[PDB]
Amino acid sequence: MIEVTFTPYDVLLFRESRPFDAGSESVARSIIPLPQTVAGAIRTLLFYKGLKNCVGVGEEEPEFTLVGIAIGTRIYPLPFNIIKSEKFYKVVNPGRFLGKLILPPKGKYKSGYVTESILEKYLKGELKEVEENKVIRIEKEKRIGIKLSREKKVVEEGMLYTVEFLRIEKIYAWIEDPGCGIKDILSSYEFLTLGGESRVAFVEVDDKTPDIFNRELGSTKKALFYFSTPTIGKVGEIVQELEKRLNAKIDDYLLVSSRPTAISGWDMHEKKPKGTKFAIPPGSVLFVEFKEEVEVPPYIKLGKLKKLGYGLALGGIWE
RNA sequence: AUUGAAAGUUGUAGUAUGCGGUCCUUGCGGCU
Ligand SMILES: [Mg+2]
Repeated sequence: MIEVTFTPYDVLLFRESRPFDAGSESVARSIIPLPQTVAGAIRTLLFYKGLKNCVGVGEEEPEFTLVGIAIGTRIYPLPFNIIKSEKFYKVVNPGRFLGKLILPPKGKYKSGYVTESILEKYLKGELKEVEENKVIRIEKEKRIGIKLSREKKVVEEGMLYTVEFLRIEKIYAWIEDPGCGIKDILSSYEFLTLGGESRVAFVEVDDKTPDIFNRELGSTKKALFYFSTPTIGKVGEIVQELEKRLNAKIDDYLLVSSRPTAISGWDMHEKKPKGTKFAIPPGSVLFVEFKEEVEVPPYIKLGKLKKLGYGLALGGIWE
């Protein structure tokens, strides 16, 4: 597995799906980067390097597989079963009622990010709570710009716009290369355009598997699956897929989640927006009670568009 | 082949208008 590290020179824009044309709708608000955007940046580099075989021009997916992405300062969205109570974010474990897994009422969820070490303790079921100071928020930087007339140096009519950028220190991407020679091509490049407004990020590439993908969790009936990237597909099909890949049937499951992630994007091949897809948002947790004990995998890919970085679930246990 | 491409928060704008360092005060006492 190859590990790509993107270091933004300054700011990044991963624009939400909304009109953003000069002289009209003029507000661009960034979201947390979707893995397909990172995949697109890599595919575009290969598209220009002449490796159009691995790109998948006009195709939904490339030949290579983007395992997933993570932002860094490496941090992850607070699991949705972690609820803020006073100055602490408390882990809420599944309960049972009428023979069904439920999450007991303990307050509303508040968004935020935690370090990889805090997530690791969570996945091992050893995390009780997190002090509110260790819960990170992503910094935004709002910039307001204009367009000037060529000669008179005054603002052209209606040419004012606003961008809410993200201030991100690092983005990590992991790629499985079936022999396209991506590691060599990425090594030849120092930087690439990532997201909107022609912002660039420095590129480093190392041949390594992150330790979080190599954890030994043991065997249990009570496994959980933390989605680190958006996961596309019906919950039923995802659970069924999970049953097949682990060769074990499920007694019951509970999806703790939030607002669905709206995913469209821009088709650079056809020069028009991509079709809207809906996904289980990062930070969502699928609690599963298998009928038999399973060896909980450190990570597992689920749902549609796996090669674009979607459906990266991190294994964990609960009691 | 990335909700992507493209867009100078710029142009005009005097820290200025009014305002007394003035009022009260014996170079004197006779001492060292
Ligand atoms: Mg632009």
